[PDB]
Amino acid sequence: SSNTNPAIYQAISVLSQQIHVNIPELNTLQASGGATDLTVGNELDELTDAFTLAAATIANTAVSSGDTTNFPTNDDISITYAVALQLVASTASGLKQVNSLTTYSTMMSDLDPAIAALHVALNRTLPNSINLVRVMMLDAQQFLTQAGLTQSRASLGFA
Ligand SMILES: [Ca+2]
Repeated sequence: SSNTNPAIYQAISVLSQQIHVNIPELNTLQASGGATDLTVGNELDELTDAFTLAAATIANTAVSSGDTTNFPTNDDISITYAVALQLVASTASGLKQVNSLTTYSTMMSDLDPAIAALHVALNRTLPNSINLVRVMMLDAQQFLTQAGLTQSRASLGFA
């Protein structure tokens, strides 16, 4: 009924900032041979927490009438989120091949409902904002499938 895009963008921005910390750390861990159940798990725990917090913040935000002209627009929110989710998806998929891990499926099963809760909260609080996210994920949704992030992928709209 009023515009709550600024509050929605703030939550997505906080989430993206966290993602831009944990994903580069996971990339360096994997490239350097330091990726273990413990070091990967610590990064994925922070990521899962960040998605849970973003979903709760947006769920508690009033439904937005939206804004298509002034920053942050509906598209600014969808694009900022989509770029962060592509980062998460490609790294989550690429970690499956780390032989040291014995907890991969578990880490992803904890992450998946947190991401999906974000998608549901975002698409309900800013109606249909997930649509452009899905478009930007048209190829990267393959990473979600390989990672077993099936609720994440379905809640974007993929069949
Ligand atoms: Ca798996």
